[PDB]
Amino acid sequence: SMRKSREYEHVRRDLDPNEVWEIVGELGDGAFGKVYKAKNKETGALAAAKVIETKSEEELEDYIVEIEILATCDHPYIVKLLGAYYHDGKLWIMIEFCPGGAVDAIMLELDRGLTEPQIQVVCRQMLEALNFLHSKRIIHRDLKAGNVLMTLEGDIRLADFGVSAGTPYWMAPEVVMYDYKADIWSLGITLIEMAQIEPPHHELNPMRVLLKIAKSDPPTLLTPSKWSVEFRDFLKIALDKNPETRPSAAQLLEHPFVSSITSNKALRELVAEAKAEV
Ligand SMILES: CN1CCN(C(=O)c2cccc(NC(=O)Nc3ccc(N(C)c4ccnc(Nc5ccc(CS(C)(=O)=O)cc5)n4)cc3)c2)CC1
Ligand SMILES: [Cl-]
Ligand SMILES: [Cl-]
Ligand SMILES: [Cl-]
Ligand SMILES: [Cl-]
Repeated sequence: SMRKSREYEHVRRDLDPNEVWEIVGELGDGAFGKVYKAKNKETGALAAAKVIETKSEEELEDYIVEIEILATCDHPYIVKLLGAYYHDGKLWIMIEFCPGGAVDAIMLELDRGLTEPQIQVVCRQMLEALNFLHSKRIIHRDLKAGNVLMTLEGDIRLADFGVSAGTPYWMAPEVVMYDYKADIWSLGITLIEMAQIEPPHHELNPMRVLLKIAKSDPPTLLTPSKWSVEFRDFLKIALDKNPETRPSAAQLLEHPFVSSITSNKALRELVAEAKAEV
Protein backbone atom coordinates (compact mmCIF):
# COMPACT_ATOMS: atom_id res chain seq x y z
CA SER A 1 0.00 0.00 0.00
CA MET A 2 1.01 3.75 -0.31
CA ARG A 3 2.99 4.65 2.81
CA LYS A 4 3.95 7.71 4.90
CA SER A 5 7.47 8.68 5.91
CA ARG A 6 8.23 8.44 9.54
CA GLU A 7 11.52 10.38 9.10
CA TYR A 8 11.30 13.89 10.34
CA GLU A 9 14.20 16.41 10.73
CA HIS A 10 12.96 17.62 14.19
CA VAL A 11 12.30 14.22 15.86
CA ARG A 12 15.24 12.01 16.84
CA ARG A 13 14.47 8.31 17.69
CA ASP A 14 16.25 5.60 19.76
CA LEU A 15 18.20 8.20 21.78
CA ASP A 16 17.51 8.34 25.54
CA PRO A 17 16.87 12.08 26.18
CA ASN A 18 18.06 11.42 29.76
CA GLU A 19 21.64 11.00 28.53
CA VAL A 20 21.60 14.54 27.18
CA TRP A 21 19.29 16.40 29.57
CA GLU A 22 19.16 16.40 33.32
CA ILE A 23 15.67 16.98 34.80
CA VAL A 24 16.02 19.61 37.49
CA GLY A 25 12.31 20.20 38.29
CA GLU A 26 8.68 20.22 37.27
CA LEU A 27 6.99 23.12 35.57
CA GLY A 28 3.48 21.71 34.92
CA ASP A 29 1.39 18.52 34.83
CA GLY A 30 -1.42 18.52 32.27
CA ALA A 31 -3.76 16.00 30.76
CA PHE A 32 -1.22 15.24 28.04
CA GLY A 33 1.77 14.97 30.34
CA LYS A 34 4.37 16.60 32.55
CA VAL A 35 6.51 19.55 31.59
CA TYR A 36 9.92 19.38 33.20
CA LYS A 37 12.72 21.93 33.58
CA ALA A 38 15.85 20.46 32.08
CA LYS A 39 19.55 21.32 32.01
CA ASN A 40 21.87 20.21 29.20
CA LYS A 41 24.60 17.92 30.60
CA GLU A 42 27.26 19.22 28.23
CA THR A 43 26.50 22.98 28.23
CA GLY A 44 24.24 23.98 31.17
CA ALA A 45 21.67 25.45 28.73
CA LEU A 46 18.10 25.35 29.96
CA ALA A 47 14.97 23.89 28.46
CA ALA A 48 11.36 23.08 29.09
CA ALA A 49 10.70 19.37 28.22
CA LYS A 50 7.05 18.39 27.51
CA VAL A 51 6.80 14.63 27.79
CA ILE A 52 3.87 12.59 26.38
CA GLU A 53 3.06 8.87 26.51
CA THR A 54 1.48 8.72 23.08
CA LYS A 55 -1.07 5.99 22.66
CA SER A 56 -1.72 5.78 18.89
CA GLU A 57 0.53 6.20 15.84
CA GLU A 58 -2.18 8.67 14.67
CA GLU A 59 -1.74 10.70 17.85
CA LEU A 60 2.05 10.61 17.47
CA GLU A 61 1.63 11.79 13.92
CA ASP A 62 -0.68 14.66 14.90
CA TYR A 63 1.79 15.86 17.49
CA ILE A 64 4.78 15.59 15.21
CA VAL A 65 3.01 17.68 12.55
CA GLU A 66 2.68 20.41 15.24
CA ILE A 67 6.32 20.06 16.21
CA GLU A 68 7.34 20.42 12.56
CA ILE A 69 5.11 23.48 12.21
CA LEU A 70 6.79 25.03 15.28
CA ALA A 71 10.20 24.24 13.86
CA THR A 72 9.43 26.72 11.04
CA CYS A 73 8.30 29.48 13.42
CA ASP A 74 11.53 31.48 13.79
CA HIS A 75 10.13 34.67 15.32
CA PRO A 76 11.44 36.49 18.39
CA TYR A 77 8.09 36.34 20.24
CA ILE A 78 7.31 32.63 19.67
CA VAL A 79 8.80 29.80 21.81
CA LYS A 80 11.88 28.34 20.23
CA LEU A 81 11.80 24.62 19.53
CA LEU A 82 15.07 22.99 20.21
CA GLY A 83 13.83 19.72 18.98
CA ALA A 84 11.96 16.57 19.86
CA TYR A 85 12.70 13.00 20.83
CA TYR A 86 10.67 9.90 20.60
CA HIS A 87 12.02 7.29 22.98
CA ASP A 88 10.48 4.44 24.99
CA GLY A 89 6.99 5.32 23.88
CA LYS A 90 7.56 8.92 25.07
CA LEU A 91 7.53 12.01 22.84
CA TRP A 92 9.77 14.70 24.37
CA ILE A 93 9.33 18.26 23.15
CA MET A 94 12.27 20.51 24.12
CA ILE A 95 11.72 24.32 24.17
CA GLU A 96 14.13 27.11 25.09
CA PHE A 97 13.48 27.81 28.80
CA CYS A 98 11.55 31.08 29.48
CA PRO A 99 12.41 31.70 33.09
CA GLY A 100 9.67 34.19 33.83
CA GLY A 101 6.89 31.63 33.45
CA ALA A 102 3.36 32.30 32.28
CA VAL A 103 1.50 35.58 32.59
CA ASP A 104 -1.52 34.03 34.35
CA ALA A 105 0.74 32.24 36.90
CA ILE A 106 2.29 35.64 37.57
CA MET A 107 -1.18 37.20 38.05
CA LEU A 108 -2.24 34.45 40.48
CA GLU A 109 1.03 34.74 42.43
CA LEU A 110 0.64 38.50 42.90
CA ASP A 111 -3.16 38.21 43.04
CA ARG A 112 -3.64 41.04 40.51
CA GLY A 113 -4.09 41.84 36.86
CA LEU A 114 -1.67 43.56 34.53
CA THR A 115 -1.57 47.31 34.30
CA GLU A 116 -2.67 48.71 30.97
CA PRO A 117 0.97 49.45 29.99
CA GLN A 118 1.86 45.79 30.67
CA ILE A 119 -1.17 44.69 28.62
CA GLN A 120 0.04 47.03 25.80
CA VAL A 121 3.41 45.27 25.43
CA VAL A 122 1.88 41.81 25.60
CA CYS A 123 -0.76 42.79 23.04
CA ARG A 124 1.81 44.33 20.72
CA GLN A 125 4.15 41.37 20.88
CA MET A 126 1.31 38.84 20.56
CA LEU A 127 0.00 40.58 17.42
CA GLU A 128 3.44 40.51 15.86
CA ALA A 129 3.65 36.82 16.69
CA LEU A 130 0.18 36.30 15.19
CA ASN A 131 0.72 38.38 12.09
CA PHE A 132 3.78 36.25 11.42
CA LEU A 133 2.01 32.92 11.95
CA HIS A 134 -1.04 33.91 9.86
CA SER A 135 1.19 34.99 6.98
CA LYS A 136 2.76 31.54 6.96
CA ARG A 137 -0.89 30.17 6.99
CA ILE A 138 -0.63 28.96 10.59
CA ILE A 139 -3.64 29.24 12.87
CA HIS A 140 -2.58 29.22 16.52
CA ARG A 141 -5.88 27.83 17.89
CA ASP A 142 -4.78 27.94 21.58
CA LEU A 143 -4.35 31.57 22.66
CA LYS A 144 -4.83 32.40 26.34
CA ALA A 145 -2.81 34.10 29.16
CA GLY A 146 -1.36 30.62 29.95
CA ASN A 147 0.39 30.63 26.59
CA VAL A 148 2.19 33.87 27.21
CA LEU A 149 5.57 32.97 28.61
CA MET A 150 8.03 35.57 29.85
CA THR A 151 11.79 36.01 29.52
CA LEU A 152 13.94 37.94 32.04
CA GLU A 153 14.56 40.67 29.45
CA GLY A 154 10.78 41.43 29.39
CA ASP A 155 9.70 39.94 26.06
CA ILE A 156 7.01 37.32 25.62
CA ARG A 157 7.44 33.97 23.99
CA LEU A 158 4.08 32.71 22.69
CA ALA A 159 3.65 29.00 23.42
CA ASP A 160 2.13 26.86 20.68
CA PHE A 161 0.38 24.97 23.45
CA GLY A 162 -0.15 25.81 27.09
CA VAL A 163 -2.30 25.14 30.15
CA SER A 164 -4.11 27.73 32.30
CA ALA A 165 -2.59 28.22 35.80
CA GLY A 166 -10.36 22.88 30.21
CA THR A 167 -13.40 25.16 29.83
CA PRO A 168 -13.22 26.92 26.47
CA TYR A 169 -13.38 30.58 27.53
CA TRP A 170 -11.48 31.81 24.52
CA MET A 171 -13.55 30.11 21.84
CA ALA A 172 -14.72 32.27 18.89
CA PRO A 173 -18.44 32.54 18.22
CA GLU A 174 -17.98 31.17 14.66
CA VAL A 175 -16.54 28.03 16.15
CA VAL A 176 -19.33 27.97 18.79
CA MET A 177 -22.16 28.54 16.18
CA TYR A 178 -10.90 27.06 10.61
CA ASP A 179 -9.73 30.58 9.77
CA TYR A 180 -7.15 33.01 11.05
CA LYS A 181 -9.83 35.34 12.44
CA ALA A 182 -10.66 33.04 15.30
CA ASP A 183 -7.21 33.81 16.78
CA ILE A 184 -8.10 37.52 16.87
CA TRP A 185 -11.20 36.84 19.02
CA SER A 186 -9.18 34.73 21.39
CA LEU A 187 -6.59 37.52 21.69
CA GLY A 188 -9.38 39.87 22.70
CA ILE A 189 -10.50 37.40 25.36
CA THR A 190 -6.89 37.02 26.51
CA LEU A 191 -6.52 40.75 27.05
CA ILE A 192 -9.62 40.90 29.29
CA GLU A 193 -8.13 37.86 31.08
CA MET A 194 -4.95 39.88 31.68
CA ALA A 195 -6.91 42.97 32.70
CA GLN A 196 -9.06 41.03 35.21
CA ILE A 197 -7.07 37.85 36.05
CA GLU A 198 -9.91 35.60 34.93
CA PRO A 199 -11.54 35.50 31.52
CA PRO A 200 -15.18 36.43 30.92
CA HIS A 201 -17.71 33.94 32.25
CA HIS A 202 -15.29 32.49 34.80
CA GLU A 203 -18.08 32.57 37.36
CA LEU A 204 -20.50 30.39 35.39
CA ASN A 205 -21.22 26.70 35.43
CA PRO A 206 -18.64 25.54 32.91
CA MET A 207 -21.45 23.60 31.17
CA ARG A 208 -22.97 27.01 30.24
CA VAL A 209 -19.91 28.79 28.87
CA LEU A 210 -20.37 27.92 25.18
CA LEU A 211 -24.11 28.66 25.40
CA LYS A 212 -23.30 32.04 26.92
CA ILE A 213 -20.79 32.90 24.21
CA ALA A 214 -23.37 32.16 21.54
CA LYS A 215 -26.29 34.09 23.04
CA SER A 216 -24.41 37.06 24.55
CA ASP A 217 -23.13 40.31 23.15
CA PRO A 218 -19.34 40.44 23.05
CA PRO A 219 -17.73 40.90 26.47
CA THR A 220 -16.44 44.26 27.69
CA LEU A 221 -14.14 45.32 30.53
CA LEU A 222 -15.88 45.23 33.96
CA THR A 223 -14.71 48.69 35.11
CA PRO A 224 -14.35 50.72 31.85
CA SER A 225 -13.32 53.97 33.61
CA LYS A 226 -10.16 52.17 34.82
CA TRP A 227 -8.98 51.78 31.21
CA SER A 228 -8.11 54.03 28.30
CA VAL A 229 -10.38 54.87 25.37
CA GLU A 230 -7.74 53.16 23.15
CA PHE A 231 -8.00 49.88 25.06
CA ARG A 232 -11.83 49.81 25.07
CA ASP A 233 -11.83 50.54 21.32
CA PHE A 234 -9.25 47.82 20.59
CA LEU A 235 -11.47 45.25 22.38
CA LYS A 236 -14.63 46.53 20.72
CA ILE A 237 -13.22 45.85 17.28
CA ALA A 238 -11.24 42.69 18.10
CA LEU A 239 -14.30 41.14 19.85
CA ASP A 240 -16.47 41.32 16.68
CA LYS A 241 -18.81 38.28 16.52
CA ASN A 242 -18.66 38.37 12.76
CA PRO A 243 -15.32 36.96 11.60
CA GLU A 244 -15.68 38.76 8.20
CA THR A 245 -15.70 42.27 9.72
CA ARG A 246 -13.31 41.32 12.50
CA PRO A 247 -9.93 42.94 11.77
CA SER A 248 -6.75 41.03 10.91
CA ALA A 249 -3.64 40.97 13.07
CA ALA A 250 -2.01 43.24 10.49
CA GLN A 251 -4.84 45.75 10.86
CA LEU A 252 -4.73 45.61 14.68
CA LEU A 253 -0.94 46.36 14.70
CA GLU A 254 -1.88 49.83 13.35
CA HIS A 255 -4.41 50.54 16.13
CA PRO A 256 -3.40 53.40 18.40
CA PHE A 257 -3.44 51.03 21.40
CA VAL A 258 -0.31 49.29 20.12
CA SER A 259 0.99 51.21 17.05
CA SER A 260 3.39 53.27 19.19
CA ILE A 261 4.57 50.55 21.58
CA THR A 262 8.32 50.19 21.20
CA SER A 263 9.59 49.43 24.73
CA ASN A 264 9.15 46.34 26.92
CA LYS A 265 9.90 48.12 30.18
CA ALA A 266 6.42 47.80 31.78
CA LEU A 267 6.61 44.03 31.43
CA ARG A 268 10.26 43.77 32.40
CA GLU A 269 9.26 45.32 35.75
CA LEU A 270 6.41 42.82 36.25
CA VAL A 271 8.75 39.82 35.86
CA ALA A 272 11.23 41.49 38.25
CA GLU A 273 8.47 41.85 40.88
CA ALA A 274 7.20 38.31 40.49
CA LYS A 275 10.79 37.09 40.90
CA ALA A 276 11.07 38.61 44.40
CA GLU A 277 7.70 37.26 45.64
CA VAL A 278 8.51 33.56 45.03
C1 LIG B 1 -4.69 20.34 21.42
N1 LIG B 1 -3.55 19.37 21.50
C2 LIG B 1 -3.20 19.12 22.93
C3 LIG B 1 -2.07 18.13 22.94
N2 LIG B 1 -0.88 18.72 22.20
C4 LIG B 1 0.37 18.71 22.75
O1 LIG B 1 0.57 18.23 23.88
C5 LIG B 1 1.46 19.19 21.98
C6 LIG B 1 1.76 18.53 20.79
C7 LIG B 1 2.79 18.95 19.97
C8 LIG B 1 3.57 20.07 20.32
C9 LIG B 1 3.35 20.71 21.54
N3 LIG B 1 4.11 21.81 21.89
C10 LIG B 1 4.52 21.99 23.18
O2 LIG B 1 4.39 21.11 24.06
N4 LIG B 1 5.16 23.19 23.40
C11 LIG B 1 5.55 23.61 24.63
C12 LIG B 1 5.28 24.94 24.91
C13 LIG B 1 5.61 25.50 26.11
C14 LIG B 1 6.24 24.74 27.08
N5 LIG B 1 6.52 25.28 28.28
C15 LIG B 1 5.56 25.07 29.41
C16 LIG B 1 7.53 26.14 28.50
C17 LIG B 1 8.42 26.46 27.50
C18 LIG B 1 9.44 27.31 27.80
N6 LIG B 1 9.53 27.81 29.06
C19 LIG B 1 8.64 27.51 30.00
N7 LIG B 1 8.81 28.12 31.17
C20 LIG B 1 8.11 27.96 32.29
C21 LIG B 1 8.75 28.32 33.47
C22 LIG B 1 8.14 28.27 34.71
C23 LIG B 1 6.83 27.87 34.78
C24 LIG B 1 6.20 27.76 36.03
S1 LIG B 1 5.20 29.20 36.42
C25 LIG B 1 6.24 30.52 36.95
O3 LIG B 1 4.36 28.71 37.59
O4 LIG B 1 4.22 29.71 35.34
C26 LIG B 1 6.17 27.53 33.61
C27 LIG B 1 6.78 27.57 32.38
N8 LIG B 1 7.68 26.65 29.72
C28 LIG B 1 6.50 23.42 26.84
C29 LIG B 1 6.19 22.84 25.61
C30 LIG B 1 2.26 20.28 22.34
C31 LIG B 1 -1.13 19.31 20.88
C32 LIG B 1 -2.49 19.99 20.70
CL1 LIG C 1 17.12 18.59 21.24
CL1 LIG D 1 -26.21 31.26 29.99
CL1 LIG E 1 -8.79 54.77 19.38
CL1 LIG F 1 -6.93 37.37 8.62
